[PDB]
Amino acid sequence: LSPSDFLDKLMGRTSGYDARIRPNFKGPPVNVTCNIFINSFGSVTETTMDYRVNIFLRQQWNDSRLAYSEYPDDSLDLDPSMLDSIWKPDLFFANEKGANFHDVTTDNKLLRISKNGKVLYSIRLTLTLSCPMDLKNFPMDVQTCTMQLESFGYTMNDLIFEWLSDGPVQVAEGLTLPQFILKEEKELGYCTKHYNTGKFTCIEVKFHLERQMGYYLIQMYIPSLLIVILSWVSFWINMDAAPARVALGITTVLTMTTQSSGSRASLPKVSYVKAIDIWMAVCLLFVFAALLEYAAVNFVSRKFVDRAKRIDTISRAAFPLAFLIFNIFYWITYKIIR
Amino acid sequence: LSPSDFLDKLMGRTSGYDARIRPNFKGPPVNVTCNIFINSFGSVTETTMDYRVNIFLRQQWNDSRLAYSEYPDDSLDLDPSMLDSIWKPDLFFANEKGANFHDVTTDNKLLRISKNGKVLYSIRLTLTLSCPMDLKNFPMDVQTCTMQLESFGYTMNDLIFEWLSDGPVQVAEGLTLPQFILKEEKELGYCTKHYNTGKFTCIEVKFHLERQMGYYLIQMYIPSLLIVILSWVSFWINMDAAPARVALGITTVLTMTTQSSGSRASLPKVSYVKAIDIWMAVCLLFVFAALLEYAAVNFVSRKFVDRAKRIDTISRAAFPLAFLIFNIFYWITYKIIR
Amino acid sequence: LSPSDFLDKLMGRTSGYDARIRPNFKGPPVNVTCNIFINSFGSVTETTMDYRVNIFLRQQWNDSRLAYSEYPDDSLDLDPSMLDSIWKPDLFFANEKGANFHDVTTDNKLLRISKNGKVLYSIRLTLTLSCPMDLKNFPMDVQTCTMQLESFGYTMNDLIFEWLSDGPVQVAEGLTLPQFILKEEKELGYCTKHYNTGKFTCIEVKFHLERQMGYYLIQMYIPSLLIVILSWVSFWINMDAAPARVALGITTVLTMTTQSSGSRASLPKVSYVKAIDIWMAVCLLFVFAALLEYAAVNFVSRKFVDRAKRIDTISRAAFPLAFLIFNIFYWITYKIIR
Amino acid sequence: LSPSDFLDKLMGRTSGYDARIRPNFKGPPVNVTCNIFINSFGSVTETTMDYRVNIFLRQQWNDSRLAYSEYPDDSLDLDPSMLDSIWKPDLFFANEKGANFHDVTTDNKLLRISKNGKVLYSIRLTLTLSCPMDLKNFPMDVQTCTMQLESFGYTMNDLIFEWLSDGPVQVAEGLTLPQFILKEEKELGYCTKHYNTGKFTCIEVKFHLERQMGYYLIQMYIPSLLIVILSWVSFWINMDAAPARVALGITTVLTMTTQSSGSRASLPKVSYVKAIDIWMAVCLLFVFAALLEYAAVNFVSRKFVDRAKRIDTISRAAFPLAFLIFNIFYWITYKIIR
Amino acid sequence: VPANSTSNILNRLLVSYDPRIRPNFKGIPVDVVVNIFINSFGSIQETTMDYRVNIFLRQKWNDPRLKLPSDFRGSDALTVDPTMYKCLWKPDLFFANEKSANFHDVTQENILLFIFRDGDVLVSMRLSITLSCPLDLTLFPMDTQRCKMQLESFGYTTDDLRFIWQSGDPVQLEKIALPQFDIKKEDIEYGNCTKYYKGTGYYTCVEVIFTLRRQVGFYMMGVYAPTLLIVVLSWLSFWINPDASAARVPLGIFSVLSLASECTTLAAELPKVSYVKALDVWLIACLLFGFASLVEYAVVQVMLNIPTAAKRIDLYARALFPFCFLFFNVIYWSIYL
Ligand SMILES: *[C@@H]1O[C@H](CO)[C@@H](O)[C@H](O)[C@H]1NC(C)=O
Ligand SMILES: *[C@@H]1O[C@H](CO)[C@@H](O)[C@H](O)[C@H]1NC(C)=O
Ligand SMILES: *[C@@H]1O[C@H](CO)[C@@H](O)[C@H](O)[C@H]1NC(C)=O
Ligand SMILES: *[C@@H]1O[C@H](CO)[C@@H](O)[C@H](O)[C@H]1NC(C)=O
Ligand SMILES: *[C@@H]1O[C@H](CO)[C@@H](O)[C@H](O)[C@H]1NC(C)=O
Ligand SMILES: *[C@@H]1O[C@H](CO)[C@@H](O)[C@H](O)[C@H]1NC(C)=O
Ligand SMILES: *[C@@H]1O[C@H](CO)[C@@H](O)[C@H](O)[C@H]1NC(C)=O
Ligand SMILES: *[C@@H]1O[C@H](CO)[C@@H](O)[C@H](O)[C@H]1NC(C)=O
Ligand SMILES: *[C@@H]1O[C@H](CO)[C@@H](O)[C@H](O)[C@H]1NC(C)=O
Repeated sequence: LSPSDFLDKLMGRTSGYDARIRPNFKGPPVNVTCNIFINSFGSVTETTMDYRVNIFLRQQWNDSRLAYSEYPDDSLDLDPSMLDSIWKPDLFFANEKGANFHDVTTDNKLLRISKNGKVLYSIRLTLTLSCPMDLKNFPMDVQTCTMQLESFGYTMNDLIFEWLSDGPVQVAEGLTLPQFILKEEKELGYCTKHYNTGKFTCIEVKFHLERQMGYYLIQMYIPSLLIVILSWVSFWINMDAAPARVALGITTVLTMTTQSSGSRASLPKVSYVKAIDIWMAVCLLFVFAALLEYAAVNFVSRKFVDRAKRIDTISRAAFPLAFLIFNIFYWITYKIIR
Repeated sequence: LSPSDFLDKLMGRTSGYDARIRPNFKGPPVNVTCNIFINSFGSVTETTMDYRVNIFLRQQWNDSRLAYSEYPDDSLDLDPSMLDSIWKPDLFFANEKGANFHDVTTDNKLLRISKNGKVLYSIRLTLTLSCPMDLKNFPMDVQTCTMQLESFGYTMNDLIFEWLSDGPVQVAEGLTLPQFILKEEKELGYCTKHYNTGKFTCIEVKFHLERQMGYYLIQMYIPSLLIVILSWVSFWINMDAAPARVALGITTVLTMTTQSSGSRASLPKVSYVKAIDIWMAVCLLFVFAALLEYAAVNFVSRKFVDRAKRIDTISRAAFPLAFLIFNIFYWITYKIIR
Repeated sequence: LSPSDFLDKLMGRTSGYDARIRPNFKGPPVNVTCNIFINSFGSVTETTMDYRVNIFLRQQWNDSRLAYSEYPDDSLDLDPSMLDSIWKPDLFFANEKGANFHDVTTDNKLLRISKNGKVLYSIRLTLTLSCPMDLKNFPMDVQTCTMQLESFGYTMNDLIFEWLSDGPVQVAEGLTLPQFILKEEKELGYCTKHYNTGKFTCIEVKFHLERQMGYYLIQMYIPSLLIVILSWVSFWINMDAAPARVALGITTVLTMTTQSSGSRASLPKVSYVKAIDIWMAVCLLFVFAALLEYAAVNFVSRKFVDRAKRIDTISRAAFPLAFLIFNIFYWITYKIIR
Repeated sequence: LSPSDFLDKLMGRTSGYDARIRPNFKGPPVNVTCNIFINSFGSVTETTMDYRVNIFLRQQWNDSRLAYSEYPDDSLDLDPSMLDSIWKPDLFFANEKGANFHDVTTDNKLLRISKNGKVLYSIRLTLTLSCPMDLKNFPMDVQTCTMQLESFGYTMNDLIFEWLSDGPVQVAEGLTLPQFILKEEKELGYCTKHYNTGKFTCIEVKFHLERQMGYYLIQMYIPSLLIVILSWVSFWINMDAAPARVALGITTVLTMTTQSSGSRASLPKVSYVKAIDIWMAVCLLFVFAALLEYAAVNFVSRKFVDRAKRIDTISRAAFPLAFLIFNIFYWITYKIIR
Repeated sequence: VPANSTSNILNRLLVSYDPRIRPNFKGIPVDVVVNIFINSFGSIQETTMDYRVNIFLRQKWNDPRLKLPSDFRGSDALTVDPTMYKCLWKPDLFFANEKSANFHDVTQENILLFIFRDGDVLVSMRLSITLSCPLDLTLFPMDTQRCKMQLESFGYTTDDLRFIWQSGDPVQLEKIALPQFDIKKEDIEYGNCTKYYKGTGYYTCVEVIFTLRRQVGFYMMGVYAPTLLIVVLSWLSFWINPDASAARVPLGIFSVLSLASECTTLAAELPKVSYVKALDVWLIACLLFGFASLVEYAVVQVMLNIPTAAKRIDLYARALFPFCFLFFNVIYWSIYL
């Protein structure tokens, strides 16, 4: 009668239940229809190659030992602290770096039970998962950050995970990201890892993260354009102002180097070229070419005024054109192809 | 009586109390009248999008099992160590990133029981809550950081939260924030989240944080203005000082770029533009136009000197005027729209 | 008689002691004579507004349930592990952010009992307390960082704290702070906070932290003085060399701005102005006025040439005088008046 | 007899051993011979004034209740899990800021026992000890960072520490430090702290750390030397080339200031001067005096140009001489004296 | 016979099992086999000299007290609820070159526990340890470091406990990717060190030595090519006419200052070390080259007070600076390949 004695007879001390034994011992495996509801997605640090999530994990399985008839209500809810007495499928995130629960006023968990023995195990988790990034096209990098569920103590012969059919993964209505644009497309794959000790099940969900061009543009693409335009207008200045144009080119080169160094500093040390670095290098080369143009002018000067002016105007009318066709190539290969 | 025996007969092993059971089981839900008392508010960092608070949470409810008559004292206080044996309603802060209690010389909890069974469970806490911010108008941003109280294990049919009528949210006498001006208008709303499982209750309080413009002003709006004034004084100089004016405009562009870079690096990457970014870029364009005007002067130098000086005077008379009207427009549209 | 059986009769299961009950229940409150022995003091960061301590906290109270006669030795020292069995008064530091014990080879504690029952419970701690600062005069500030020893569960009706008469607060022989010069006069007061739940007692101590000016001086004030003297020496040169003087003043302005930005970024964000900011702004204005002086010289020059020479002389002979009177005013009103 | 029964009879529940009571209760004190084995030394951050270590803290003593006759094996090793059931002497590191064990696959400890009862308790640790530094002679500093073992609960009448006769402190063959050079001479003495509670014992060991100047040299002494050499070469240039020497001196002063700011910032904010600051300031003054010399030249010139050439020659001949005698003074009195 | 009876009569306080006593007490030592699995590798911070690895530490031994009898044939192996790993005997084991090691408990202690018929045991436990490997940076951007992971024992001597690697395939790692370095799956050298701590006795230890071959990509892109551009700009400075006196010194000056700033940045990105780094060699060489351009202009100016001498100086410089720089670059790469 009393819920106290009821639980003591169902799974408590006087029940006979043994959490150290999985259901259907010496029998078929357990199917765990897992689903999650993300709550906070962010902290995507390209330097550490991680992304933090706070998820209301859920794990539903069917163990017959919890079949009852005293209480007629199908769905039943119990105290989280009732959890250490029943079985739980061993579950970890193979791509985790720093993970923890959340305990504030209680252990944030949920134990729900049905009349047919089916169970529901919802627990809160904060995961500093690890997704390696591809930065060949850095500002327009459509990445695929993963979340690899998997079993540790049990194998695929005794424990089989599998996503939920309808609405397996959800997100909070009202979410947003500062740098990225999370997509509704979320592919579901079976990693099903295999070690030497045994065959272990494993689930994976792949989030698509497209980095948007706003900040990187306004911070690194426009300043360099202005710097190269300064190096350009340095053309129309007279041919006798050597300190003028040389200091101009020097300052442009210095600020370009600092800009590129900062861009790299915000990112991890990587060998393969990054589009942003291509842009930094090409603009640096443009300002260096302007400096070399003035140097050629001053070398030809020592009637040479005519040839020097011809060079100056040819450059002032060509360099913009070449820079523009190059900008076309760059944006059309990094926004369309890649 | 031996008050130890009183406690043991009220809730101890001999009483018959089952903390694993919510009060009024299989009956009406529970009404938890929650209220808090803040003690520390700060660490508002837009880079991580969080603010750290210290609160004296409180949870008053009515459990019909803790009604007694032996001791006449209406309001009774007890030892926290016994607080673990009584029912504690589940509760978490959904928008939290990292939480923790504060145990120093004991566990910082409180238990106060009335005669009719009413309870008070006051506990200290520390929450690194999360509040997304809109920096479209950053130095004048009026943000709304929230605190979503909510239950996890129990549904809204078995656990209902709600603020207290009088004195629901308090603050410490003498509180003050470095960069912000906290307000006394604290909205109270019903988030009442609804996941797939069921209707989970949720309480939310919204703080309004009006950023003060002092530091950002004195650090970005004053020096940039001085730089623009340098680019201006580059006008009254005569043409013979070509290197003077070119180096001047160049250095001004450099320092403007560095100012923008730092101001944005101290803040998170975001696509949408920020007023401070507007000022950075527009002062950059101003010094750029000053340098370009000098270049046009030196080019027209090749009778010509008359028109060159005319252009110089026209620029010296106009550019400050355009900058002034723009300064007006900007401060008006970013202190009137707010 | 035997020590094991003695402790068991005193507070063990054989005794009858209940740690869940304060002494003198349903009677007068407990008078706790709390005194602390600091061991380390530092980590004063204006960024987070905290300071880290390491104290041998001590709490002496008189409970009559621990009066023994088997051993005539008055003072008795026991095993820390026996602490949990006796009563303890709840306590916390209201102005703390992170607090931890020090468990190394044991739980660092002390338990010394006398014959009358006068208990002594010394515990080790490390506290990241909080003390908001007034930086209206930053390098020459006289701050007051505090430590609010206060109870949480028990009210002023059942637990009353009070400092010790002689030697309540000590300091380790040989202490010293890197940036500050701690004082020996430590003000003691009663905070005695009153929340809505009840009247919770609270004890306060106020530390006078006087910041010394050595570093800030040699790192910010002297460089700025040299920059302004650079702007000064920009005077003796003739007028025919524009690029020299203009580049000089430009670079002085820029390095002054960079110095001020760095200094402020080494400190928290604040609306009001800091003395260091006053000095930065004044030196900036001085170099800017040197540049404006050169500009007015160039204008007056293009017999006004003697006029420009007189301007240069008047500047070179007055600017240092104005700077000296300003230095006098600044230092005398920030070292005497404040 | 049986090993399990043997343990249960010696120190287990059925033995009769009381861990809460030190050996020789109400008798002569306990002599603890402590010795350590350092394993990883480093992380000496001058900003926090601490050095992190990792030691196999060992503690021997003699308690007669642990004498047996069934096992003739003199040295008997046991299971760490059995450690929690015997007596352990209270111990802590007074100069510690943050400490922790290392629990991996077990809680790393050791319990060895002799026939006479002599115990050995080897445990692993990781201590971020604190040593206040004297940076008056900063790059050549010879710092003495301590490790203060000490008791907290038991007085010097019930617990006495004392270093091991021979081989009290060891180091791992193959150890090395990046910044410092640990010595083999390690002082070993008593500190014997004395609080108001009583006379507590103490053991302190002091490592003499001698910083090596490679990094600081190659990073600050060579570049600043190059800067002053630039300010020197500015001499041989002709006098009519104002912008050359002016901009050169300017940029030299600016880079000197930048370097000195970086140096001062890498270390804590300290009042007393640091030799590195002496060097930065004197090099700054050298280049500033070179610029002042150029200015005096330009003032004297406008056969005053002959006197200007004389001044330039006198400067080119005297600057290196004075810089060299100062270099002598500096190195001789900061390396040979200290 | 239910399974609860099996687990009970096998390992619990309800049966005659004592975990505080290793197998073969006062007899033959324990031969512990071991085998690692590198799941994640990276987060190397040369400033602190550490590298983070998330692994599965597998260790199998023989415990005769655990003996699944032939009474039942359920399997030759057997898997048990991880919560029993704390009941039976676990061998003392610690990574010595460790600074921070934490388990990974999420929804359960991430622990395996197999058992066999003859008594063989196998336990795997996830770990994320922050080891330490003293780096050799005499040649930094091309170094070949050897970061190690030496298991050990603390509460058991070599006379009772004994570690040995797995005969075949002890370490494993699949699709491993690091941004900077590149592991060699073949150079996985492992051996014994058999620590001998004074005062206690001989203790066992088995070490893995990962050979990390850093690549020169990011550095070539960030510190090399910019300085090369700076130096060729310093060269360019020569082609200007010496009559300027203000259009030729700024190039060298700002080149010197930019190289000094690069040196500052590199020293602030890396740990402070006494010995010299090849990167600093290259950088100081480029700095001296800029300084040489500047003193070349100076010698020209002195020779200007003359035209033939100035032309000779400038031409000899334009022809000497690049050749010497190229010879230096050749020798530098041929030395620090
Ligand atoms: C688990 O699912 C498999 C197939 O997916 C099935 O063969 C097995 O019977 C299931 N286990 C149960 C129902 O306990
Ligand atoms: C558990 O019982 C339900 C009852 O219909 C059944 O549908 C389901 O297949 C069983 N197993 C699992 C894993 O849900
Ligand atoms: C709790 O409040 C709800 C209304 O929200 C209602 O069920 C009733 O007023 C309360 N039920 C109790 C106290 O059982
Ligand atoms: C508790 O009981 C009182 C009646 O004594 C009732 O009015 C109240 O709604 C109940 N619940 C709470 C939370 O007070
Ligand atoms: C404890 O006993 C002493 C004995 O003189 C008395 O003075 C004191 O008031 C009592 N209470 C406390 C809290 O010390
Ligand atoms: C505690 O102190 C209060 C005054 O602070 C006094 O009224 C009361 O009698 C004291 N109780 C004791 C010493 O037990
Ligand atoms: C501990 O050492 C002291 C040294 O003064 C000695 O007097 C005492 O007898 C010793 N106690 C022992 C060995 O139990
Ligand atoms: C313990 O017993 C040994 C037996 O020789 C004796 O030498 C020693 O002094 C005693 N005390 C200690 C601390 O070792
Ligand atoms: C490991 O190496 C040590 C040192 O040579 C040796 O004593 C030990 O026997 C070796 N291990 C095995 C299994 O041979």
